[PDB]
Amino acid sequence: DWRVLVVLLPVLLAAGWAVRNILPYAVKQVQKLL
Amino acid sequence: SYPIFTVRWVAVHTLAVPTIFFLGAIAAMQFIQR
Amino acid sequence: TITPSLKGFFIGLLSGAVVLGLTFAVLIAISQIDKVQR
Amino acid sequence: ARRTWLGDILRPLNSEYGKVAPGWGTTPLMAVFMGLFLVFLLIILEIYNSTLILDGVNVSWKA
Amino acid sequence: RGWFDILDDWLKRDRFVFVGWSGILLFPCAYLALGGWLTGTTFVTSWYTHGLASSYLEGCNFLTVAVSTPANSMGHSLLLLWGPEAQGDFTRWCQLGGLWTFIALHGAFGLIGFMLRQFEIARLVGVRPYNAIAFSAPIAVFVSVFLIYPLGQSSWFFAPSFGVAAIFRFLLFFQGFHNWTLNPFHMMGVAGVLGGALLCAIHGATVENTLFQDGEGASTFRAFNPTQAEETYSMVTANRFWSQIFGIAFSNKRWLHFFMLFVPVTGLWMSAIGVVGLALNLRSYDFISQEIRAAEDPEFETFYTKNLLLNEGIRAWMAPQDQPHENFVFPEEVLPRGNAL
Amino acid sequence: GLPWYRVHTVLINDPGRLIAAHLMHTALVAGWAGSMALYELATFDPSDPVLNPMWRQGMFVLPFMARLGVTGSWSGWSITGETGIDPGFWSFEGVALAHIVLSGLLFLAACWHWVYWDLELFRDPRTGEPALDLPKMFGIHLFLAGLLCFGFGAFHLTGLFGPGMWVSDPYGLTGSVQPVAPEWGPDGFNPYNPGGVVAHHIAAGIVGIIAGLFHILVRPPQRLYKALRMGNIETVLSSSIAAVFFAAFVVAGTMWYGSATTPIELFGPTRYQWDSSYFQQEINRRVQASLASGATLEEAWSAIPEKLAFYDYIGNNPAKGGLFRTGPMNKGDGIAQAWKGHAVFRNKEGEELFVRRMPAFFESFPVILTDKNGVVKADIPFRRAESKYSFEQQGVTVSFYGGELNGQTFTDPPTVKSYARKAIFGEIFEFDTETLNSDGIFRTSPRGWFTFAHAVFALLFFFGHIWHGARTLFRDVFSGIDPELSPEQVEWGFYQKVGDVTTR
Amino acid sequence: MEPNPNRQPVELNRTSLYLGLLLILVLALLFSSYFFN
Amino acid sequence: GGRIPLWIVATVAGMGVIVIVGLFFYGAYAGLGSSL
Amino acid sequence: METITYVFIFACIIALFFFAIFFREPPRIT
Amino acid sequence: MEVNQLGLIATALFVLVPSVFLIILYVQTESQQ
Amino acid sequence: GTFNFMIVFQAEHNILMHPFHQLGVAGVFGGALFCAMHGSLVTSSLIRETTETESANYGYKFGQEEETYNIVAAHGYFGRLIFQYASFNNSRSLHFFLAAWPVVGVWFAALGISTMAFNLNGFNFNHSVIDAKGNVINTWADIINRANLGMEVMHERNAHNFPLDLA
Amino acid sequence: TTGERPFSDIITSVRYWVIHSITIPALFIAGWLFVSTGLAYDVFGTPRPDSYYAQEQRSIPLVTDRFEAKQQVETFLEQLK
Ligand code: CLA
Ligand code: CLA
Ligand code: CLA
Ligand code: CLA
Ligand code: CLA
Ligand SMILES: CCCCCCCCCCCCCCCC(=O)OC[C@H](COP(=O)(O)OC[C@@H](O)CO)OC(=O)CCCCCCCCCCCCCCC
Ligand SMILES: CC1=C(/C=C/C(C)=C/C=C/C(C)=C/C=C/C=C(C)/C=C/C=C(C)/C=C/C2=C(C)CCCC2(C)C)C(C)(C)CCC1
Ligand SMILES: CC1=C(/C=C/C(C)=C/C=C/C(C)=C/C=C/C=C(C)/C=C/C=C(C)/C=C/C2=C(C)CCCC2(C)C)C(C)(C)CCC1
Ligand code: OEX
Ligand SMILES: [Cl-]
Ligand SMILES: [Cl-]
Ligand SMILES: [Fe+2]
Ligand SMILES: [Mg+2]
Repeated sequence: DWRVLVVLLPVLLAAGWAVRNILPYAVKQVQKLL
Repeated sequence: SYPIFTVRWVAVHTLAVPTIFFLGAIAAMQFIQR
Repeated sequence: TITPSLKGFFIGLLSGAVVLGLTFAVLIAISQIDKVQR
Repeated sequence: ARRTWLGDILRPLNSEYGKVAPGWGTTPLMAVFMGLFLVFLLIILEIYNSTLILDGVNVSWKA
Repeated sequence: RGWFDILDDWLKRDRFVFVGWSGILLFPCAYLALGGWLTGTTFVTSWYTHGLASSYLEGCNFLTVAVSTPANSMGHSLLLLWGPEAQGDFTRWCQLGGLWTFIALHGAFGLIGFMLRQFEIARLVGVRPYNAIAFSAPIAVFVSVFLIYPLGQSSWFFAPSFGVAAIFRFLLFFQGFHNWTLNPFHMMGVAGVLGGALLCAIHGATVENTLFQDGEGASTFRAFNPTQAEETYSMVTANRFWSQIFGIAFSNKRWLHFFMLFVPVTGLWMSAIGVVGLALNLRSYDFISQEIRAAEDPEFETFYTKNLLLNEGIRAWMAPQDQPHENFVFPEEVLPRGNAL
Repeated sequence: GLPWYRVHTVLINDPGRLIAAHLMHTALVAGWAGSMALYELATFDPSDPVLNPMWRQGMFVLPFMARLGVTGSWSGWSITGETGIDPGFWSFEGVALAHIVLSGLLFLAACWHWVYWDLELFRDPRTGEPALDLPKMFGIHLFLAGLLCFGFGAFHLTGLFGPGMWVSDPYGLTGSVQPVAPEWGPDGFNPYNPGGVVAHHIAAGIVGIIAGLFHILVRPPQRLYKALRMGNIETVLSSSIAAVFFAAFVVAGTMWYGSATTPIELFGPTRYQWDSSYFQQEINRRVQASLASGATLEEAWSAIPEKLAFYDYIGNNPAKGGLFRTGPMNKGDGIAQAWKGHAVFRNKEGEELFVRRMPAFFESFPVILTDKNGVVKADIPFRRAESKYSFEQQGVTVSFYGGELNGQTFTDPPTVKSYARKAIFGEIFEFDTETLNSDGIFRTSPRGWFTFAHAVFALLFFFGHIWHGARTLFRDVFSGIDPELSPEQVEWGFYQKVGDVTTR
Repeated sequence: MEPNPNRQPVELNRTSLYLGLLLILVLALLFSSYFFN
Repeated sequence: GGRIPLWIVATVAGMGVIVIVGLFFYGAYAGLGSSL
Repeated sequence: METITYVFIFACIIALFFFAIFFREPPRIT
Repeated sequence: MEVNQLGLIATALFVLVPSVFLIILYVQTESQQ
Repeated sequence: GTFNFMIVFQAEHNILMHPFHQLGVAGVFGGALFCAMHGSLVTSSLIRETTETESANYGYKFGQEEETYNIVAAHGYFGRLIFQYASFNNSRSLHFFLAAWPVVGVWFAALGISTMAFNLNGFNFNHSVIDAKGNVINTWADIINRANLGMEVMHERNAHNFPLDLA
Repeated sequence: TTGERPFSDIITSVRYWVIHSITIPALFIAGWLFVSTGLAYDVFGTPRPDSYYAQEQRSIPLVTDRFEAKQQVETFLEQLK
């Protein structure tokens, strides 16, 4: 079923893009909590 | 100075992520013909 | 014997225990990492 | 208060008010039995419900 | 301060959405009930259980979508995904109405989680738990209507389907089959709901129209401060107004606010009891003395005998499609009709 | 003073008068049971267990006596209708007399405990305050409950010392009180298996003995003592009410669905036996077994027992009644006198038709006759002008086999239509409507009335649980909140943990 | 025998009398039709 | 922090809500569910 | 008897209205 | 009308029994000091 | 006769499918909810002025100047039951909302009846869902219609001589 | 006041909208494709507009047996080809 890739393709490319912009600030939140 | 991922962040995204997915699905449904 | 619904029972029991066990392990782990300041 | 013959016999059975066991006590044992009881109730629920079907267990007036 | 107390610390942190111990039950059960309803009404059919379209994907709108009840041949089956009907097939489970029992059971345990949350927060903030007690009325209604009612009937099929028009059908079914308007427990529920709405309107208007001038603005909301010790409105003036308009008036603010709890809560509890009777078909359907008189006197007519003719119309016209497991073929000549129509 | 709804709160710290009030309640319940049994005995007609059993006569406590072994009367009859047996003391009258005497003795003990409230046993020996050791009291009472539960299962239900219990065949034809052996397999959890009831009381009673011993010997954890407020008797009331609504929901379900403890000869059939055509199928099975063996149609249907045909009639369905349609089922359709026999409907072409039965939902139902493949062949039309399937048009006749009208055939269309209107109810019976001034309107059975009361009571008891549980856990704020409530506790962002002053 | 100290006086004010009599009479007005049937 | 003014955000979000609901009412007259 | 009953209860309600309005416990400012 | 023969006493006791219960409690309240 | 008015009105106007009656239902259900909510929240936050052996209502004296409950505690509860900004901390805003919700809804219910008086009826989705061939696929709205037809054909069963019930 | 960042501060910041002008249209387009590819019919078993009935079928495929219900639906679906 090729369609499960197609439906998840924008969900994947959004999360990896959102976590690209937030990784310098998601690490700093993890650091002061650790 | 504020954190980014809280319980509130999870509570927001458990609603908002499927909502935007469903609204895209329901928008596509307006173009189906019998 | 083990009828198919008895196997379905054991699957429903295990799936519930996994959902309960993973949730309580996550809630305990977050509780130990982000404690209160007293 | 009125002492009676039967009251003095029953006296030890009403003498340990407020007596507790320290801390959590037998709570983990109690939770195990509650878990087994919950599973037991689910078994008898699903037998009556026809969700759990066992060999030799025909849940009907025919028996 | 073991692991339990550390876990109890985190669950009761002052955060944006309070969690608590009750949140372990409330949050997943409520989200699956809500998410199950939104999933079914967007994508899931009722074609195999009812012969109805019921999702947006099929063409229905918000008023006509529903998560419909299972087929009547399911009985009171729990319809677990791993149960012997679906056997693990999610697609078949959706087609068998497994989402209905999913929503009803997660909704039930979610409501239990909500009242526990009311109790937990009230205990932590130090207030009395009357909000949890008032919530027993919506719990009694959900339990009687969605659980006790179909459990007394043949199957889950006759419970309400989770949907707007589906709920309207349920209202019309209870009229035509149970004569539910004639039931004194429903009438007590109507008085509780309409009385509570009266009390909501009358108390809010009275406060807002007996306010003390506590500021210079013509928009008077700013003249309340949340930390003031003083009453923001005149109980004495409110009492004199209603004593002269209506004859009686509240003079005790505590009794007034208790009565606002009591009225709709008692009304909903009363309606729950009547539905418990309708689970067994123990209806207030007829008045026997009127039926004896009407059967022997064909000039005797009341609004009550008129309503039963409407009930007979509802049953014969709706039953073949509303109950498609019965395989009702009512030929057109058997159908009760008036003249012309 | 006290408001009217709080008058009984004077008993909260008075164990002697709590006991007295409980004794008086126990005297009232035992006195009800005796007086109910005497009322039922004064009105029960024992002469026909086939067509006038107890469940047609509005009998409520009589089946509860019969379920556990009490079947005879001092006046000489039994509920199975047999002649000339002797019940000993424990007849229906002897049960009723025992409950009345017990009611009076409990009344006297209530008076004594009310007067002699100030016993030293109720005092804490270290303070002299009223004090009940509720955790130890639970273990004693649980031990006693388990002893009685075990004894009821091991001795009474097994017949080892006792009568046994009511058991029957799947069709409620041949039921009687019999000793029952315990079923220790997984079929002991079949609710229709009586052997599972015996094994329950043996196993659960042993567990009650062991747990009662534990609760006698082991003190509560202080975590559980403080959290459940184990020094406050209202905590017991809250959880007892919770256990009591659970058990009432259970007894309502097993009454409604049927079990080994809810026999159809005692309580009437269920609604589900009409829904599934449970009796009609067994009737048709026996008819085809006779017809396969060379019996004629008269002979095959005359062999069906009247008691079996009576269960296949919707006026015995517990879901046809009304909330204010009061009294016995005999007040409705009448006292059943005789089976008319099975109606066979045929058109003028000789093909057998079949009247569509009324489902339990319908107060009224049209008369529609189909062939064996479900195609409509005849009906009683509402509008007549374009009617094509009238009994006159299709030449519909009715013949009766077995029962009173056996061998008789009817062809005049009013007479044929009238039996067709009766055939929507299932098997057709002759009723005596005159003795009771029967109004002709269906009433529910004791199975229906029991289920309604116990489901309503269980639902109301859920409120009592919530109320008394709230009263227990919020006892400190019952008269109101602390007038020096810190706003910091209820404002956001002061305490890290909600309601914890140490987290500021 | 000394008096029981757990005893308390009972009250029902006039407004509670009026409220209760309203409740009883309206419940009777409602249910009487069903009691007569 | 505060780079896009909140009235601009509310207006664009409020207009997209109108557009999407407006499409839903359009779909009531076309395709499935339109009775044609 | 039915009609008498219904009118009786109605008349008692109307009497109760009279006492509840004109013979109420007077609200007292204190 | 052919009404329930017990309906009159059922109604009369439904009124009178809790009504007199409230009357008892009210009057003994007024006679208190 | 009230119930007769309701059933006939549904038969002829499909009032359940009219949004003004639905707004009316949200008014009275909401009004009853908010009545119970406001009643419970105020009762939950009553300041302790009485002992256990007395009614709490005696803690309030008619015409006293202090408020009889703690609105900050009630807001602290209800703002944690949902979330903080879903809860009123202004009693004037609260009581205006208690007035406004049932009144506007019942206003809409009145305009429901008053505009169905001129036969602008509730939503009709009878035979709205059609398959690829043209088969009517029933919805719950078609089931409502079957009930409405039974009420329609039976009401005033001797009064109609012609095939449309036009008023 | 419970420590998290205010919603007015978040939705007005540029970094929120850099993230969300991708994530919000991506989730919308993923939902669109779930319908437009037809996957929603296959996941949920909902009939397409040509698969409610066989070509001369007027009867609804109602499930009539509790324990063979999964097999009845499958049989009803094989009746459509
Ligand atoms: C608090 C959270 C919560 C609660 C109360 C429920 C409750 C329920 N769920 Mg839901 N569910 C949840 C969260 C929850 N769920 C989450 C987070 C998901 C997503 C994963 C789901 C997804 C889901 C699906 C798909 C379904 C349910 C279903 C159900 C119902 C039946 C469950 C069952 O019988 O398992 C029984 C399991 C237990 C009771 C656990 C027992 C724990 C004991 C005490 C310990 C012993 C376990 C033992 C060691 C296991 C050993 C196995 C071995 C013997 C073989 C029940 C109402 C079913 C339903 O809705 O029916 C229509 C169903 O189909 N749930
Ligand atoms: C002294 C002994 C005694 C005996 C032998 C009887 C015998 C009888 N009673 Mg009587 N009764 C008694 C005392 C007794 N009664 C007292 C003191 C009262 C006042 C409370 C009554 C009030 C009474 C009423 C109102 C009725 C009877 C009825 C009957 C008859 C049927 C019994 C039945 O169905 O119960 C069924 C009993 C149960 C189902 C017991 C349930 C036990 C629950 C489930 C225990 C739950 C909590 C437990 C502690 C949990 C832990 C257990 C542990 C083992 C693990 C039977 C002839 C019936 C009758 O026919 O009257 C004429 C009837 O209606 N009795
Ligand atoms: C081998 C030994 C053995 C055997 C053969 C039995 C046999 C039985 N037990 Mg027993 N039992 C035993 C040992 C045994 N037991 C032991 C050692 C204990 C521990 C002390 C128990 C404790 C126990 C309990 C608590 C119950 C039984 C019950 C039963 C009966 C089950 C069938 C039935 O009718 O369930 C019908 C009952 C259920 C299916 C339980 C339903 C659970 C509900 C659904 C939970 C939800 C409650 C909630 C309030 C619902 C609200 C929502 C609602 C309004 C919709 C059967 C006679 C049940 C019974 O008495 O039935 C008459 C029962 O409730 N047993
Ligand atoms: C568990 C309870 C219970 C059940 C299920 C039964 C069942 C039965 N009884 Mg028995 N009975 C009982 C207890 C019970 N009884 C008690 C406690 C008494 C003493 C009063 C009797 C005295 C009795 C007599 C004298 C007779 C029966 C008869 C019967 C049979 C017919 C029932 C009937 O017509 O009721 C009809 C039920 C109703 C009309 C429902 C009542 C609804 C009330 C009035 C509504 C209350 C509303 C409330 C006030 C509103 C509150 C609002 C507020 C909270 C704001 C049936 C088998 C009859 C029989 O045939 O025996 C041979 C018969 O003659 N019973
Ligand atoms: C085992 C069951 C049980 C017991 C022992 C109690 C005991 C108590 N309750 Mg609780 N309660 C229960 C179940 C129980 N309740 C249930 C099932 C509900 C829901 C209906 C409640 C709801 C409740 C509330 C709302 C309140 C109490 C209060 C109390 C206390 C004072 C009672 C009083 O003075 O009333 C006196 C009663 C009267 C003067 C007349 C009552 C007449 C009723 C309304 C109708 C007639 C009843 C009828 C004669 C009996 C039928 C019995 C039935 C089971 C068949 C007392 C500790 C009060 C309290 O906590 O005070 C601090 C209180 O405010 N209860
Ligand atoms: C402000 C007082 C007005 C009176 C309020 C009473 C009527 C309120 C109407 C209803 C709420 C309307 C929206 C408020 C409008 C408003 O006043 O906004 C103000 C409020 C907070 O704004 P900011 O976050 O900018 O402000 C935070 C402050 O600290 C300012 O520094 O916004 C929200 O709360 C956003 C809501 C998103 C909701 C996220 C929810 C996540 C899921 C949570 C669900 C779980 C809880 C369920 C428990 C079972
Ligand atoms: C069931 C199930 C599940 C779950 C799932 C879920 C949880 C889901 C979710 C989902 C969701 C969560 C969804 C959502 C949706 C949404 C939507 C669909 C929305 C819509 C909206 C709109 C349309 C709006 C409108 C409006 C309103 C409402 C008001 C105001 C105005 C307006 C117009 C804006 C699981 C897998 C676990 C398992 C199996 C089964
Ligand atoms: C002293 C004495 C004696 C005597 C005793 C007696 C004789 C008793 C009796 C008793 C009795 C005789 C009792 C009874 C009781 C009853 C009751 C307790 C009842 C109750 C009722 C009720 C509770 C009901 C209610 C209701 C109604 C009314 C209506 C419907 C609903 C209902 C059901 C709820 C002797 C010599 C032996 C011994 C010595 C001493
Ligand atoms: O009047 Mn009284 O309801 Ca108004 O539609 Mn036309 O007309 Mn008669 O019909 Mn339908
Ligand atoms: Cl009419
Ligand atoms: Cl005309
Ligand atoms: Fe207020
Ligand atoms: Mg469309």
